[PDB]
Parts: sequence; structure tokens; C-alpha cells
Amino acid sequence: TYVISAPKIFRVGASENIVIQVYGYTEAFDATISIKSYPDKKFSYSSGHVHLSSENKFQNSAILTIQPKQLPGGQNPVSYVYLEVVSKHFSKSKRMPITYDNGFLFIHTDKPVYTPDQSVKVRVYSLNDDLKPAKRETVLTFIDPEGSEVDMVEEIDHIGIISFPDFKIPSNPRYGMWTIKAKYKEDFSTTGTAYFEVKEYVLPHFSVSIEPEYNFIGYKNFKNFEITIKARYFYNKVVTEADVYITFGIREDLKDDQKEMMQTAMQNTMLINGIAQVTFDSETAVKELSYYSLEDLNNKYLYIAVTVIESTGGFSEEAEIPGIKYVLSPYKLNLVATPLFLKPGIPYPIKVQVKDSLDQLVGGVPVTLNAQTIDVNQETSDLDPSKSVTRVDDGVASFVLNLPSGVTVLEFNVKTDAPDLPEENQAREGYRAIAYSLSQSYLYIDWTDNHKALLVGEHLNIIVTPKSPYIDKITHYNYLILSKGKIIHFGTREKFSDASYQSINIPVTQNMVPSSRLLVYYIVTGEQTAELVSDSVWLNIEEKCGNQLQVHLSPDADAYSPGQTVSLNMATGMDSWVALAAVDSAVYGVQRGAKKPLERVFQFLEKSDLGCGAGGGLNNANVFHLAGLTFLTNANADDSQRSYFPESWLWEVHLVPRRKQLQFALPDSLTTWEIQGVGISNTGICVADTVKAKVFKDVFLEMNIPYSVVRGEQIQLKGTVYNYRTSGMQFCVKMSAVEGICTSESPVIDHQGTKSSKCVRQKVEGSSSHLVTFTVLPLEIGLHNINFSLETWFGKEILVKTLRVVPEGVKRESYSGVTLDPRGIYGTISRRKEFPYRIPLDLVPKTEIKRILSVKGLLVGEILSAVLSQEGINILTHAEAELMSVVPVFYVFHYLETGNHWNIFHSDPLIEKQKLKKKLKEGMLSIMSYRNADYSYSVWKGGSASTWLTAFALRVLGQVNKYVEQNQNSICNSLLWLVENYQLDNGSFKENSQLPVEARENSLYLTAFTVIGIRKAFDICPLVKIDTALIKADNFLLENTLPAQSTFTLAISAYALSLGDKTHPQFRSIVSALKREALVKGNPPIYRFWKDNLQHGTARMVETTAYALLTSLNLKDINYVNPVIKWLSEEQRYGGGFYSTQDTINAIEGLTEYSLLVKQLRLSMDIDVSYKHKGALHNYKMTDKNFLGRPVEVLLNDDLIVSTGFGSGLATVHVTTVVHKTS
Amino acid sequence: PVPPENGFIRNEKQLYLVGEDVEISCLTGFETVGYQYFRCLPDGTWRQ
Repeated sequence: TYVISAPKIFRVGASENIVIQVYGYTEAFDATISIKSYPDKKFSYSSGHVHLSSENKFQNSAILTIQPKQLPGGQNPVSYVYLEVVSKHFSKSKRMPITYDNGFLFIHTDKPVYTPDQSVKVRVYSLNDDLKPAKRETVLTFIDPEGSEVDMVEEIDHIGIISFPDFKIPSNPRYGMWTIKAKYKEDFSTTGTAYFEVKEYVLPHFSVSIEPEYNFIGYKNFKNFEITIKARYFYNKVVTEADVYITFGIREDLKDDQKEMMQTAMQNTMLINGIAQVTFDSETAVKELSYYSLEDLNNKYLYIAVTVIESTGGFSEEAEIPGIKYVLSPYKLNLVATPLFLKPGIPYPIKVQVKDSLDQLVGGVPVTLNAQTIDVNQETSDLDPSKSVTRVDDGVASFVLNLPSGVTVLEFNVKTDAPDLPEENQAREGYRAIAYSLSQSYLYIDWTDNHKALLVGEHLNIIVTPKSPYIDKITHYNYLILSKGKIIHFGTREKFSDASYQSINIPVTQNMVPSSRLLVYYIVTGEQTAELVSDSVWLNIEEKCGNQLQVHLSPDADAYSPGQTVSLNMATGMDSWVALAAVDSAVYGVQRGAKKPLERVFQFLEKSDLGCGAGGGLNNANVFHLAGLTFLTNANADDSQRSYFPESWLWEVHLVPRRKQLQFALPDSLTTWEIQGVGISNTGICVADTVKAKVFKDVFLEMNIPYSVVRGEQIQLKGTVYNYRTSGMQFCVKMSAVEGICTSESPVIDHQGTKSSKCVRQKVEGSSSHLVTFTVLPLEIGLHNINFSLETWFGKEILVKTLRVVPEGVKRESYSGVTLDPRGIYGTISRRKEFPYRIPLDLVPKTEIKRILSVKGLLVGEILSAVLSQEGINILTHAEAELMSVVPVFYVFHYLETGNHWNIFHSDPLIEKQKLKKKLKEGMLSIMSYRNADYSYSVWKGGSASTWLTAFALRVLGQVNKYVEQNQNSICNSLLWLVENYQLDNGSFKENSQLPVEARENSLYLTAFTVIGIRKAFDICPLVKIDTALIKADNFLLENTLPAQSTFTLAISAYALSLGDKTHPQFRSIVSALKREALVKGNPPIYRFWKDNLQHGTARMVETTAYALLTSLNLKDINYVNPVIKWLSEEQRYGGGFYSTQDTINAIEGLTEYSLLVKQLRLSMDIDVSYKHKGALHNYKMTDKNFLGRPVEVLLNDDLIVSTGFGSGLATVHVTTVVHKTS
Repeated sequence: PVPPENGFIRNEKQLYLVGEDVEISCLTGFETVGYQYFRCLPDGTWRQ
């Protein structure tokens, strides 16, 4: 037997409890389990040990952890796990998939809406699987809604609530839905995602809620559809009276925001007691504006706009609804918390749910189902249908069906029944439920969570039944309750003959509040083989906090006066850290309701469950895989298949004992402040209930203060004062404006600052208001403070408001941007760049040009492979092939010098370097021995002259030039010899030492070889004649490579041309043709190579693959080079090359250039941007970890110069010019 | 993307990620004047 129960997916850095059970014996033997990596042989993460005895009934569980012991780097970082068991009677091994998905990230922002130039207060809640704080480092990145990253910030977590610095909005924001991601930045998973929109939340006057009588218009609502529009203030009081304007429309989809609309209404209704309702018929709309009147024709959304204005004072608020589409098909059905499986003889509950078109449950719709109970052996009969209605509060319809013991599967067709829904247009969804076995044994647990969901602290009884077992005598009962993919407790009971079904008592704990699962499996002893049966059902309970954190203010009153000192008292069960956040109730823009800050702590925590579904299923393997476990037993196996007042405030973190109280002052605002707190402790996370702190005032004044007021034009500035006293009164309101705004008083009285409005005391009835307007025209750039004094009975108060203006025209232009190149990879070196500051002639008077600068960190090259070995030991020293022997030593030394890797050998690098230098000297003497009197290069005694070997030796000498020395006079005349003799007037090259198109093919081959040689030998001997020869040969190659002749010739010509000019039109055409002629394997291509023969010591394509690799490396494209590197690393070569070493040295040079270009992409650039005639503005330190830059505003008008030191890498700087131009 | 006249797009790949910007250079013999950058929009279009 030896049944080992373990979770399906282990978590790195987590305590995974592994349990083991034994069939039982008179002797108590110990067991041992260990955690080993992919090497069997030879690694071990941890080793746990258990103890078995009669007291423990031969079962025990030990927690195991997975720590960062994995190999750094590599092609795969996980190598998930190998699990073994060390026991006296049994020993077995099995692999199991794991994942770094451990813990959770709860990003809590103070506000969902942000304005330009505003601080961003945000905190991240780090958690473990055991709800512990799990103090870990965390990085936070910001993404522009257009998809570009903005800034990254890292911070170490010491308390448990990750506090981050306040971010700043750039001078040129991008309106839309932003993105916030957080990672642990070293080795972890479970990246968290948060969203926030940047918009204008200046002032919402009153919330307008649109609650229709029905969710979606049906057949009965087509002739008459009544909708309720209610507008209420933010301080929990309804609106007395207001004029409501209704606007209707028809939209085809939710993506299209602009559509035609009536044009018929324009219905004017009056808001009474904060609630208004109007009847709107669809027939008139579909007849007049829709251009076709039929409900079958129009299947598209219905957009309704609502504009509510106050009749007693100038104000306006708008709301909207996405759309209501007329769909012929009724609402769809689905099953939730309902296992699609069967238990014979036991009543199987059926819980179905009806949802609308767009993700919302429906209630009050009667539904019925048709079921057919089939027999296991022979014919069947039809089960009696049942009909029931769905409740609006529960949302799920309940059904129960009793089936005989001889049923195998069942099929039920749940259909909807409604007076308006016809038979043709009806909602029907068929499903099938399959029962559980070779030993005919079954198992069941009852009550299907219909208690309903339970609390913590009360004991629950569950009935189990081993119907038709293998043998009447059962050894023991075994059951395991799990939660969050871990085994919290393991149960055990005994079986007696007192009854057929036994009830087991399971104590509930605090760690199981979000969700849980339990599985009951019992093993039997067969005469030949054993077989165990298991079963599982979901566990849904309530949600009770362990810390029990509650927030309550010490003063108990329905309304609070502005500025009143209040005290807040926290009450917790244990010591915990609190995170308070006082968020206004008015910050919630329309924004499709602006749902909630988090609203989900357990629902998002439920994702820790590995398995899906409720429970139950096929044989033990399938049901354990569905429950999220993997078992190990002998019987069966498992198949993997400024004031006042801006929001928000109170952003603090304090330590909270069992009772802690703090004192502060309430701000001055008419809206209700919603305080919220989150607790972090060893028990777990808990979010406190949002307590609404109502700040109310008897007589107050509020105005529109519009946004982005264009300078030069007057505004209406409509506002009203609210009077809530029972008795009437007379009010006086005067306005005071700072310099300088044109005022219509002429002059002020009495002081220079105080401006008298010559107020006439007007009567205001009880629970009424009066309209007050002011005509003002701004003359200067914002922001300017404007005073509003209200002299009225029952005390007086003055309020200060801020006004911001915006110039007339707005024109944004990037107009500039460069990529800084430290080492001169692409083209010439580019490290210092001057961006001149210019002023267009269309500049608006009194306007300052704003510029923003930032860097992005384009990319970093891959570290796929750099392999070279066994050459020094096999062929180092071991007649005409002395050149062939000594040439590859030069390239091996070049690769060793480029890669800078000598620690692989035990010997000292200096001795090996000296030996390689001695071998290079021997090779130089050998290549000097091959020099004839005519300065040419020959192979056999100098009888005939060959240009191929001459260019080969020129390549060798050019490679030598970079390390020790080479005589220039012996190379210049050697190149002049070839230029004079072997250079054709057309540009071709030939050799003296020895199918019409084959001659031209060989001519182009020799020409490309000579071009490569002369380009390699040109850097040391610059000459005008050599440059002329290079130009002529390049012209020849560009003219004669137009037809597709051969892959090898095309590749060698492309490389010979890439050694020179790399941005020629015909060269780019040749490169495109070679890329089209490339061969790939896989999607995406893992291996990329080139074949000479079409539809064809046998590997001849390696030469052209190496030439194309060198050509691509000359273009500095890592993504295109990586597959060729994978190809040349291991393939069918075996190898597998010619001459040699015509291709061996080419492949060595390709690997060398690959390693060099990988070293080129290090991103060690140190950017210091400064002004030409003034001080430095900012300095950027670019590294591999921090590849992004923070935007910096440019205010002072001066020439901006961005420069860097030596550096190593590749990064691009972006700078835009935001200038207001009239317009 | 479809490059402007003279093309010459560097680091040519099959698919670009959202938000990534690629610099374009002028083919010989020409010179880059103005703002030479192509940034990937959320949709399949380009800024140009």
C-alpha cells in the first residue's frame, strides 16, 4: 500500500506538509522522505524524517520546504522536483511539477483618479502562503496606458507593509487606464497587477445613480420600459429638487462611443425627494430614429445619457449606461458549486444559476429540467421533471433528484420557463454527470454545503458510507482536510459494525476561512491486489478575521462639525500593524461606478487552490488531480494528463496593540470621508469595514470652479449656498480676487484685498438655496487663490478656492531623439548629443516651453551559449598542411582573449598565454616560410601562384595584427601585387594555380574571398589604390549578385559586402534575399540555417551557414543570430566541415563575434545630462537591474546637452517639446 | 511596420511588443532629419 498523499504543485519557500500512511503491522518501522533536484545523482534540497508507532496508528506528516538551491541561470530554472521515500519495506520515486507561485501581492492605492502634478501614495501588501508577512524585497514598475514603461522603484520590506515613495506625474501626462505591476525582483513569481486612471476629479457635485427596473429590456419591456434615475448627495442626503434631462441613443457595440440618437427626447423631468422615474417606450424610438421598427432587426446596445441640473442653483452632473441590447436568445445558464457527477442511491442536489448577457446573475426566472435515469445493464425510463424559481438574493436555483442504486450516468436539460419567452427562443443547456471502480466500492460525503456556509469554532459532523465494500471488515477510516493547496490536518477513525454509516466530527480552524477541501479515502486488502476509493466535496464557509480588527471613532454622532478634533480607536485580538487610509466618498468618478478600492481579500486569496471544481469525479487518480493532489501508492498510479481640502489624507502605518487609539483633526469638507484600514499579523490579513465619517455643516457655500479655464475668456462661475435651518435668513456673499483678475466692482471696499460686491440681502426659505454668480476673466497663469466671503446669520465663514488656467493652443512635438552608442556599435560613435533650444514664431505671449527627458533601455542580448573546448589538448602541437595545422591556433587564441575565460583549466592563465604566444610565433615563422620571392603565397614549393591561399594568409596576418606585430611594408606590396595582377577591370578576381554559369560562380566566389582578405588586411595598410580596388570589387559584387545562383555564393558575397559598406541598397536587397533563402525549424524558429543544394564529410552547408552568421553579426541582430548559434552548437554536422579549416575558423570567428556582441550589451552607461552654459540638471546611472529612467522636467530655457562617459551597452534617450502655440 | 522612403529599419524582427520603440535610420546616401522613432501603439497601427 504505502499511500503517500501530497499536493499536486509545490510552492518554493513554503512549508508543504507531506503525509504518509501504512497498511499496519505489529512492528513499528521509521520512514524518511527527501527533496531532490533533477540530478539524482547528485543533489538534495531537504530531508525530513517521521516516526511511526501504534499511538500514531502508522501515519505521520512532516513539513517540507523548497529553498533557492536551484542552479543559477541555465535554460530552465525550475527542474521542478524529484520526490523519494526512504522506508524499510518500500522505496519509490516520482517527479512532480512545482511553481515559484508563492504568496500574494495586494497593491493598495489611495485614489483611483489622479490629476497632473499630483503625488502617488501607494503601498504593497506582501504575504506568504501561511498568511505571514513574509518580509521580502519588491520592485514596482509603472506602465503608460499606451503600453510603454515609465519608472521603476525598489525598496526593502522591514515591517510587512511595503511603503513606496510618492510618484510624480510627468509634465505631459497620457490620459487613460494606467498599469501597475510589482515583482520581488530576484527570484519569485505571482506578479500583482493594479489599475488606476488619470482624469479630472476636480468636483463631483452630486452622485447620479441609474437603477432601471429591469436589467435588460425583454419582450414585456419592449412596449413599456420604466427606468429610475436617482441623484443623491455625497453626505448621505438625497437631493431635494433638480431638473433632470434624459437623452437616449442606440449603439452597435460598447467600443463605439459616438452614434446617432434621437432627436426626439430630450425629456424634461423633475427630481423629487432624490428619486425620479420616467416611462420610455421603445416603439417610438425604433420607429422614428432607428429607421426600422422591429425588435428582431436591432441587436445592439442602447445608450442612455442623463443630465441633472439643479433649479435652485447652477450645477450639472452626468451619468451614463453602457448599453442594453435586444437579443433574441434568452439569458444563458451555467452551473456553480455543482459537481457534474453522480452518486448511486443518494439524492444528488442540482444547483443551477442564470446569468444575463454581461456577467450578472438574474433572479425571478422559473426554470425546469428533464432528466433520464439510465440503468447500468439494460433499458431506461424517464424521470419526472421538476420546476422551480430562482431567488433574487441567492441567485442560484436549488434542485434535488433521487436516483436508484443501479444508475451509471444522468443527463439533464435545464430550460427556462417564462410567459414572454417563446419555445423557439428559449435557453437550454444539456449536461452529463458520470458516477465514480474495479472493486465496486464507493464513498460519499453529504450535506453539499447547503447549511449554509458555516463559521469558525463550531464542530461539524459529516456522514460517510462505504457502500458495497470489498470486504465487510474495514481496517480504519482515513480523511484529509486541505486548504490553499496544503494539508492543514489529517484525520483518522475506526470502523465498527454498529451501523452502516458513521458520522465523523471535524473541528474547524481559523486558517480555513476563505475556502477548504476534504477527501476521504479508505484502503482494503485484496486477495491478489488492493484498490482504494476516494471522494471529495467543496467546503464553503463564512469569512471571519483572525485578528478581529475593527475601527471606530470615540465621538459617537451622526454628523461631525468641520475641524472638530476626533479620535480613532483600533481594537484587535493580537498585535498587528495597521495601514489607515481616509479616502473621500466623492473621489469615485462615474468611471462605470468606480467600484471599490479592493473589495476582495478572500476572493483573490482563493486563487491559491490548485484544483478546480467542487469535488468528486472519476477513479482515484482523476478525482485527486481535480482536487489538486498527487498520490503515491502500490495499487494505483496518477496520470498528469492647500486647505480646504484636497484628497486623500491619513496615509500612515502604526503599531496596534490589543487596544490602540490615536488623535488627529478632521478636515473641512462637505463630503463624507470613508476611512479604511488593513491589518497585518502572524494570524493573517484582514481589511476593516469602511466606516463613513460624515462631516456636515448647517450653512456652507460651494461653487463649480471649472477646470482648464482658457485665459482671455470670461466664465459664468455659477454657485449656490445651501440653507438647512428651519427658519429663513438673509445672506450676503462677496468675492475677493488676487492680482490680477478683471472684476466688475470698480472699486473695492474697503481694503485693497477685500472686494465688496454690494450685496443685497435676499431671503432664503427653509431647506432651499439661492443662485450666486460672478463674472471674472483670468489674466495670468495659474494657480491663483480667490477668496469667497459669506456674511450670513448664525455665524459666518470664508472659503478659499484655487483656480487653474490653460493657454489657448496646445501643440505637442517630440522633434528630437537619439540612441547613445558608447563603443560605436551601430555606425559611428555617438556619446555626446546637443539638443538646441528653439522658440517658434507661433509662441503664445507669456508661455514657457516645457521639455521632458527620459531613457528606456532598449534591450539586452541573450546568453544562449559560448562553447569551445578540447582544441588545446587534442591539436596544439601533435608537409604542406602545416598552415592548416597552425592557422586555427590564432582563432582559438582570439576567442580566448575575447571571451576572457581562462579559469576553466587548473593551470595558471599566464603559462597558457605564454605557450599560445610561442605557438603564434611558430605559426608566424611558418607563414613567413610560405612567402615566395615575388611576395606571393603558394602551397607546394612555390611552383604556381594561388590567390585563395594568399587571401587566407592575409586573413591570418590581419588576425595577428591585433595582438603582437606585423610588418606593414610586407603587406602593402603583397596587396598591391594582387591589385595589379589578379584584379580584373570589371572587379572580378581569379587565381593562377588550377555548365557555363559555374565559371561565373567560381569567379564570384574568388572575388568575395579576395574582398574578405583585402578588407581584413586594409585596416593596417590604408592606401588610395587599395580603396579603389575595394570600390571596384564592391561594385562588381553588387552588380553580379542580382540573380539567385547559389546559397554559398550568395552568403560569401553578402559577408564580403558586409565587411565593407553595410547600408548599401543592393547590399540590403542581397541580405533580404538571403533571409528569404534561409531555412528554419519551428514556430518560432529555434534553429536557422542555409542549404546550398535545393531538394537534395557530407555536411557542406556549414560553410554557408557560417558565412550568413558572420553577415548577421555584422548587422548586430541578436534575435536573428541566436537560432544560427543554436544550430552551430549542436546539429547533424558531427562534423562535418570543409576545407578544413575554411569553415572551422569561420565558425570560431562567428562564436567570437557573438561573445563580443553579448559583452557589448552590458548597459553600464552613465548618463549625465547638463546645460550648455549652466549647471547640470540630472544624472542617470544605468545598470542591468535598473534599465529605465525617471522623466525630468526642463523648465529653465537653455541648450540641453546629454552626454556620457565611456560606458558599455546600448540605450536611447527620448526628449519631447511641449509648447503652447496659437491657435 | 511599413518604413518610410529608403526604409532601412534596424533590428528587424517579426513581431514587436506593445510599447517598444524602434529607431529608423536613412539609407545611404541620406540623413535623418526630425523625429525618427516608431512606437508600438496598443492596436496594430503605428505612430509614424
